Amino acid sequence: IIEPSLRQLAQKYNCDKMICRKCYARLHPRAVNCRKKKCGHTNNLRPKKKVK
Amino acid sequence: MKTILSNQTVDIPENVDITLKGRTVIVKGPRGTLRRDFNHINVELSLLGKKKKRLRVDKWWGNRKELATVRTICSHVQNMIKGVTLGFRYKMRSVYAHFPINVVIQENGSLVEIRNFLGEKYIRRVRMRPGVACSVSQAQKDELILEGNDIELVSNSAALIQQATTVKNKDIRKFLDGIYVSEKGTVQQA
Amino acid sequence: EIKVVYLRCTGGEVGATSALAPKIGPLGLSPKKVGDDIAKATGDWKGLRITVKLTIQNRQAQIEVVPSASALIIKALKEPPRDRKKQKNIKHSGNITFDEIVNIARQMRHRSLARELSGTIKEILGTAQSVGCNVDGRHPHDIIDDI
Amino acid sequence: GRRPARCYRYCKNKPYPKSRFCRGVPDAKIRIFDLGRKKAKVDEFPLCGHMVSDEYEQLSSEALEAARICANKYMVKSCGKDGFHIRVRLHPFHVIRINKMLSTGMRGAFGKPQGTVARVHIGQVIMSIRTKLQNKEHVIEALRRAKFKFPGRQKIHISKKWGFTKFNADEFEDMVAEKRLIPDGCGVKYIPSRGPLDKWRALHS
Amino acid sequence: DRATWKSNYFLKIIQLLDDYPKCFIVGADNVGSKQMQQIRMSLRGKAVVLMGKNTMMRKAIRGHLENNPALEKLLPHIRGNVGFVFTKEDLTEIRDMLLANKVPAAARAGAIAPCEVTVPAQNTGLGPEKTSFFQALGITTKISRGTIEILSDVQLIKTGDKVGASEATLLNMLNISPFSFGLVIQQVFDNGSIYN
RNA sequence: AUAGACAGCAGGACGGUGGCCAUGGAAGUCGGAAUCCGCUAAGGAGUGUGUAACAACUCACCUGCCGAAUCAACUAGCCCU
Ligand SMILES: [Mg+2]
Ligand SMILES: [Mg+2]
Ligand SMILES: [Mg+2]
Ligand SMILES: [Mg+2]
Ligand SMILES: [Mg+2]
Ligand SMILES: [Mg+2]
Ligand SMILES: [Zn+2]
Repeated sequence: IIEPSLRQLAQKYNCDKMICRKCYARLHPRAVNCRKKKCGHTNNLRPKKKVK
Repeated sequence: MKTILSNQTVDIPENVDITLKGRTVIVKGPRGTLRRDFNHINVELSLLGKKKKRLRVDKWWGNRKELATVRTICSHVQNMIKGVTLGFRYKMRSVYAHFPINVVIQENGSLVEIRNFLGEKYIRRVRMRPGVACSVSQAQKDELILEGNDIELVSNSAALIQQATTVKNKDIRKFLDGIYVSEKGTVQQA
Repeated sequence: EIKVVYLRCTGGEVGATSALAPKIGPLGLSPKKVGDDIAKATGDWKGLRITVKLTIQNRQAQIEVVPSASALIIKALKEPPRDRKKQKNIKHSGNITFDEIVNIARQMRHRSLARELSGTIKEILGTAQSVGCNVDGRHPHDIIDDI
Repeated sequence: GRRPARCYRYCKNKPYPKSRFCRGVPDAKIRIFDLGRKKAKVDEFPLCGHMVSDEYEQLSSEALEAARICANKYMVKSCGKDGFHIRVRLHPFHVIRINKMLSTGMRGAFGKPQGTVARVHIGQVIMSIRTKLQNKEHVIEALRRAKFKFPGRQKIHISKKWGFTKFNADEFEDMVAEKRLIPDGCGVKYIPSRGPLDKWRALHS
Repeated sequence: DRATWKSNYFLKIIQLLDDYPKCFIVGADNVGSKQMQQIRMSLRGKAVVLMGKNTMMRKAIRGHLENNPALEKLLPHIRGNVGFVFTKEDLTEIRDMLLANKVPAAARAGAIAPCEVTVPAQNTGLGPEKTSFFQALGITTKISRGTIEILSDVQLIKTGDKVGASEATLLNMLNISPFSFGLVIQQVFDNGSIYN
């Protein structure tokens, strides 16, 4: 098993993110708008699904 | 609107020498010399004071966008002051579930070879940016020490390593395997 | 060995299960036994769920019963009880007096909770409007009259 | 099924109401025009919010039904099943026609009734919600959702009138005290200072 | 109304300092509502517990410097979470008993330890733990007859330093906290006087 | 909002009470209505996570550091989707 601090560190780059509900782009956890021009910088954002 | 004037001033340590060649900033300190060129931003740079130096960035008649580069330049200069005084130390940690990631440093920190990432027989040869030295930590295992004077070069070198160890065609929520930046600090502590 | 537990029971009414069964079964006393002996300890409350605090020692145990803020409802208000299936939207309320609100406040002053009478009178009055009870009319008018 | 609403968006024909000359009109989709607490007294729901049309178009009966359901549903969630009263101020009286083309041409093309629409004017109120003042934000939000069931542009306007009456809210209380506005169920009755003096006598008795 | 609350707060503090010229100033931080509440029920009819923003504290002194010119020396001194408690009758008796007013709580995290606290060697009945921490820091812990015993008397903590996370967590499990959250005296005002 | 805001860095977020009905479970957080009071700087009959119910975290609210503006909604021009 992965040590918890390393468990959390890897999740910071893979899991703890926000997802656009129009272009699915990976966004930082504090995102309020998507950064991709294809969606018109929408505010329709959802958290990235967790395995738990 | 167009704002008449917007300026931000950055202090300079007594052990640091900054010279200006137009918009080119040359910062000299104990750890070395850093040069940056700011010809893409129409601003006015001035040096103030003689007993204690001080750099001022001036912008006249800028729009909202042109206004944003004033702090950008100041932050870049402060990073350069940080680099020549204390340097930059980006610590990377290797995370693996089953297959340990074997990192060997070659050409005096210039080439990083990554082996057994996910069990692959592919060896990753990652070339550090010039002026950036990579080493394997001796205090703690599975840790890499990236040291350099330019935050942009040191951080880009870390980014190259991090994106080298990328899991493909697998659920990345599991399979949390790779080398990740764990700490951002300085070679010397103030 | 000294142990103190603080759990709430329905009191007069007996429920199928509670939050105490996984905690009381292991010690030696069955949940049904401790449910029933507390239920008979209540006796007259019937409806409201009464909180009980008890201490368990090496061999024996002692129990004590604490009431609610204002549980003297059945004797003060003359209403026939409904079935054990309860009822849809009972909406219970009626009229209340003054001698019993001070009496429980006097007994509260014996238990020394929160503060003294001058502020705790409105405490009971505010709760009475929350449940729906009235002291010979709406409480806000009564509050203005006394101050 | 129904043609898309884009085929009957514009008030292109003269009004064609269901009458003795227009038989066999299917019943409109919307039947309940008032919902919520219609009985609430004039003084219980002073705040009024209106959805106002900003185009001269036709709103189908199905469109009116969907917005009514959408606004009702949200208001129950935000204020309660009896914390408001919604009145749809448009009744679909204009019958639209369809010339059924089933595999002759444009010969004898005058169509048969298909449905009903409500010809709306720029500034005509589409639907109104009256509730307590503390629920203004919900009434804007509820009316905001119902806007997506209609074609064209609509504007939400909080009326300065009192409830569903035609009298200003800032002076409604004064007129009631002076007996020029007798609460009559949902609305009020205006007491003109005229007519037999017996009526004045009863009011002041 | 916030303005009325503020004005009411302003007027009550002015009359309270007028009523009582004797006060103790304390630091009520990392304690919470219950701690100031618990003091209140104990000192219900003897002293009053009051505080607020440092801003209205300095504004009250500015608005009352004309009546009492001895308050000018407190303007920059007042800092942090103030815990104004006002007395009238006694000086040394209230000083001791208020100093005695402490409330046991959980293990502190970040509160410096100016003294060393020794842990008696006795069985506690815990499960297995990693001995790598003890070996690295240099504390000899032996697993005998199921429990854990310490051989040599080694100072577990440093005096007058920032408390470490490991020590706080270790103290939290054993549930014996020598240091507990409560009211700390820092300054006293009595007719323009300073005392320890 | 200079009686100190906004941002950021930290503490409190209480008692009645597990408010009423209902529900097997419903203890602020399945549902419907009430949405009140000593106690202060504040703490709700709760903005969310969470539990079978708890617990626990957390939010509003408020305080420490800080020292000038800031926050929310809407509207319509060009541009973008
Ligand atoms: Mg697959
Ligand atoms: Mg990776
Ligand atoms: Mg025509
Ligand atoms: Mg529309
Ligand atoms: Mg725009
Ligand atoms: Mg275009
Ligand atoms: Zn997007």
